[PDB]
Amino acid sequence: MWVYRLKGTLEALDPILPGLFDGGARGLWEREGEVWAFFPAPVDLPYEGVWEEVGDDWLEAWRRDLKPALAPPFVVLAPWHTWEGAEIPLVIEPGMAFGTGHHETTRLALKALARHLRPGDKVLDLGTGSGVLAIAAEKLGGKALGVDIDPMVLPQAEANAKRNGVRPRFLEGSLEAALPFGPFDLLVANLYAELHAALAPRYREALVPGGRALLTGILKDRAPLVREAMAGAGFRPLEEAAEGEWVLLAYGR
Amino acid sequence: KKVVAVVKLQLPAGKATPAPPVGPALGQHGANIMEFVAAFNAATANMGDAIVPVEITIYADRSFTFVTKTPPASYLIRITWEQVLEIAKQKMPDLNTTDLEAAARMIAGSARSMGVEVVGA
Ligand SMILES: Nc1ncnc2c1ncn2[C@@H]1O[C@H](CSCC[C@H](N)C(=O)O)[C@@H](O)[C@H]1O
Repeated sequence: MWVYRLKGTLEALDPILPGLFDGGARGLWEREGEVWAFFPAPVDLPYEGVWEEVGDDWLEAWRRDLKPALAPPFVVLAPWHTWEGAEIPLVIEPGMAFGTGHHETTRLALKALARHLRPGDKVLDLGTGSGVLAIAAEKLGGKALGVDIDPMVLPQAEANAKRNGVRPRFLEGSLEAALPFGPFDLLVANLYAELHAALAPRYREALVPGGRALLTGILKDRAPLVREAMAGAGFRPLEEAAEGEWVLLAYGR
Repeated sequence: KKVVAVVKLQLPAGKATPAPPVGPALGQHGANIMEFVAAFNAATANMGDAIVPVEITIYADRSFTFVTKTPPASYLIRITWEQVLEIAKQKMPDLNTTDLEAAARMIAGSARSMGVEVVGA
């Protein structure tokens, strides 16, 4: 390809943007102080910009450096990955919902499910995103419910579920919406420190006596907010796990 | 959902491909460019020939999200008398100065030199 490089932001260059297309551009990319317009070949423009030819896929460039995400006893695989090991495969294509498995919090949640989920448990996966944890819970023999306040991730979670041969409920909403489906034996919430702290008394309300709450999404420094709220709510602490800057705090109730 | 990047592209409806700009703009954060192509083309297989500003919000785990904005006055015309009082209410969720009538005159003035012709207020 060729690039026409123009100085300014899309909004500042607005007036002349249709001109660049008329000219034969395929796409505009706002970059630091410039708009890059992509063309097949140079074509001589009135717009005061400057041309660069650019290196020659991009398809086999993102794919190629994206690897199975190991979270024992699971591995999170994209559809084209292959795996020899004995890990339980969770097939999840990197798509438009968080929970592709390439984050610390997702992987700490997965490992924590293995340590806590007794066969038969009813599991509430609060903040389901790609549905990866609810799917993990069914793989472990638990009956799972994924809820998310964002309706856009739900068809995605259903589709990840279908590929992986399991069928957890998914519905729109939060804790409130989940309550008639419970109480639960296990709750796993990959969210963030403040949200948990606000939901603590209600995490209690959702769990049967004896159940566990596995909380993550929590930045290491923000952890006290959570240790505090959960202590307030009556929970008794279990292990903590960390990776990078994130913690998973487990609690029994 | 930790944000690593918010990419401002501008693209022809239905025409997104994995070639630049999409390839490198989302490729460099390791977002599935293919999902984006197919998703962006699906949500705009509609708008015919237009030019769609789209923000892509890429997250820490390589997943992303995308919002399309509404296209320019220009295409959004295709002369005309006053019905810009019918585009200038199909401009707002499409513009920036809820002066309802502060658009009309702008769009119109513009509308004209397009130039599709006048009969307005
Ligand atoms: N108050 C709330 N109730 C339910 N879901 C919420 C929520 N606030 C945020 N969410 C959802 O929570 C998700 C956190 S991303 C975590 C996704 C996935 N469970 C994983 O472990 O990788 C997002 O999809 C967001 O939509």
